[PDB]
Parts: sequence; structure tokens; C-alpha cells
Amino acid sequence: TKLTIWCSEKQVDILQKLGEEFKAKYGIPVEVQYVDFGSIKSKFLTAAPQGQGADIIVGAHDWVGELAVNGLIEPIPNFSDLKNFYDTALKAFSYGGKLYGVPYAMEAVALIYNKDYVDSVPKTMDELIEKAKQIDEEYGGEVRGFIYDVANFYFSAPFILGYGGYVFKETPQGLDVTDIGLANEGAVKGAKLIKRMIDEGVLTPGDNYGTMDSMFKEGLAAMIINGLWAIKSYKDAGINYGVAPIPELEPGVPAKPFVGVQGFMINAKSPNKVIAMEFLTNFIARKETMYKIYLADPRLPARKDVLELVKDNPDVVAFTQSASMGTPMPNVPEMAPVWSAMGDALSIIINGQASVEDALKEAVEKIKAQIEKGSHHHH
Ligand SMILES: OC[C@H]1O[C@H](O[C@H]2[C@H](O)[C@@H](O)[C@@H](O[C@H]3[C@H](O)[C@@H](O)[C@@H](O[C@H]4[C@H](O)[C@@H](O)[C@@H](O)O[C@@H]4CO)O[C@@H]3CO)O[C@@H]2CO)[C@H](O)[C@@H](O)[C@@H]1O
Repeated sequence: TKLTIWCSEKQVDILQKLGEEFKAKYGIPVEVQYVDFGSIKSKFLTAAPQGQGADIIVGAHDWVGELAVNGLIEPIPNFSDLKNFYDTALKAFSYGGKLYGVPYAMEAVALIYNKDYVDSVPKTMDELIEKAKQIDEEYGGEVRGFIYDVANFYFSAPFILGYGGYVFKETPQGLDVTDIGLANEGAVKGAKLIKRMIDEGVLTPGDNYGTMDSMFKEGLAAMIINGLWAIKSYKDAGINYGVAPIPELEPGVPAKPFVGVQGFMINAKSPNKVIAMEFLTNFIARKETMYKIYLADPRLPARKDVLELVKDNPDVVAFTQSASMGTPMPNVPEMAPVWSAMGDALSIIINGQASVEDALKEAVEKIKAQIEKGSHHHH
């Protein structure tokens, strides 16, 4: 008997240490395997039905609907510590009236800046663009004023949603997946701000997560958009960084980032699903274990009495402010095609292959086509 876990590099060390604690207390060995975050869900979709998925996976709550309706993750039973998690975090992991994960953290992106180049937080996106241009000119191109994973809808959503875009309409009967707002007037305005930054040379079409992240660590990026998951690596790199909400899109109009919840899900096909569930509900969910996880991966705790311990940490304060005007990612099965359609639209936009209106129109048509053909149903 061996419990297997897949998780990104941010959680491997602490989960292997906790796994040794669990073995010391219950005699069940735990094997934690690094999987690059962007491969976890895709690998689980193909491996789990073959009996080759991990017993437990760690990842983001938007996966829940797709995995649940495909029979791949197990509903979490009631347990004594359930009450101790924020309802926002539990709702993110709930679908169709059932909880499908034990959450450990809540998150949203923010503006992260290097104080070697930025002395005050730009008050608006127009000010940010001007400061970034100033930096690009002042240091001769050696330092990037602003860089982020621009073609990735997760990171460009703050602009698209902030102006009034939405994924699916909220209704008293749940999300209406036939009412898609990713090509509305606000979505277009937000994507046009992105294209304006490309036009003014503040962003480039080749910018991606790795180029942004390594440049910031090297001390050669003044401003980026990233989450609290990366702050430990910037501390280790020696960057004197600051954190603030993404500057207002217009005076008095905030950016609207996605809110994500990270948590543990149980493979419904696993022969070890009973003990895996016990590991989550009776061990991972404890206050002591959740605090150990925070110290190693210091995202906002999903457990209220753990957040209370760390509420004055300046990173916690700044990322809480950034998330405060955000919106949680949808977790319905129909969220599955949204990422690729909008990512393709953003690539088209930043490469000048089509107008913003045409690219977003095509993205919405693609999403509707994927929903109508049931792209979220695998068999
Ligand atoms: O079609 C493209 C891909 O679309 C889907 O990926 C989505 C995810 O489902 C979303 O959750 C989100 O991903 C975020 C993530 O929520 C956020 O935490 C952050 O990820 C961190 C990670 O937590 C951390 O531990 C470490 O590993 O670094 C990651 C960042 O590199 O950022 C993610 C965004 O990159 O958005 C993506 C789309 O970008 C789908 O699940 C994929 O299968 C699909 O390929």
C-alpha cells in the first residue's frame, strides 16, 4: 500500500515531508511525484481511466466540473474539520451540490515590481504603460519595463473582465453556459488595452511565463503580473520586490483578476481511494498540517484559523487586496474549452493576425462549438 500524489514543484518538498509524517503516524507510505502544473490535468485525464493516475492530485478548482462529470474525482464526505475552511474556498471546490476537494489556498495575480526600477506603484494602467516605456528607453533595452504571460487568458483576464467581460452569465439557477460575455463591449475594450501595449512596444508577442519569470529573477524586469506562488523564488533570487493590485484600468475602475483556489482531489478510479480520503480529511485538513503547508508554499490559507495566524504578512495583505475585486474562476465542465479558445484569440491579437473584435468573436464561436459538441465529455 502506497499513496501517490501528483503536484507542481511548489508543493513537492512539503508534501513529501508531510508524507513521511503520515507514514510515521499511520504506517502508510506516501510517494509525491512532481508533475509540471500545466500537465497535471491533461495527464490525469488520460492516465486515470487506465489505472495509472495518482491517488491524489493537487491543483486548481476550475478543473472540478470536468473531472467530476467524467467520473474521475471522488466527492469529499463530511468531516469534522470541514467547518474550518472559508466558504469561498469550499464553494470553489463544489460542483452540482457536492464538495470535490479539500482546499489549502486562495490566490489571485497582482502587480509585482522590482524596487531597483520602480519607486511608486503606478496609479493606473496608463501610468504603468508610461513608466514601462520610460524604463525601456532609460536602460537601453537591457531592462524590460513590463512583461507577463500575455497570450495566456488566465493572466490577461484582469483586463478583459475588468472592463466588463465575463465568461458565463451568473443566474439564480447557476452559470448559463449559453450566455458567453467574452466578446462583449468590455471584453473588447480590455483586449484592446492589451493590443495597445503591444503597439507601444511595452509587451512583445513572444512574452510568456518562463521569459517573464526568469527575467524577474535576473533583476532585469521592472514590473510583472504573477501570483504569490512565485514570491518565495523571488526572495531566493534576492529581488527587493513590492506587490500591489494591478493598477486601475481607468480612474475608479479596478482590474478584475480571476480568483483561484488550490486543493487536493481524490482519484475516483483509485483502489486506494478510501485511505487517500482519510489522508485528506483526517491529516491534511488539520490546523497544524495546513500551517506547515503555508510556511512552505505561502499562499493565502483556505483554513480560517491558519489565515488568522498570518494575516499581517505584507504579501498576504497585498495579494488579499489584489484578489478583493476579482472573481473566482468558473468550475463548470464547460470551462474546459475557454482557456484554449481565449489563448488562441490572444495570440492572434498580439500578433496582429486579426482585429480584436474578430478574434474575440471567433473565440466565442469556438467555445460555443466546443460546448455544443460536448468537448468536456471524454470516454
Ligand atoms: O488550454 C490550456 C490549458 O487550460 C487549462 O489550464 C488553466 C488552468 O486550469 C487554470 O487553473 C489556470 O491555471 C493557472 C493556475 O490556476 C495558477 O495557480 C497558476 O499556476 C501556477 C501553479 O499554481 C504553481 O504551483 C506553479 O506550478 O506555477 C503555475 C504557474 O506557471 O497559473 C496557471 C496559469 O498558467 O489557467 C490555465 C490556463 O493557462 C487546462 O487545465 C490545461 O490542461 C490546458 O493546457
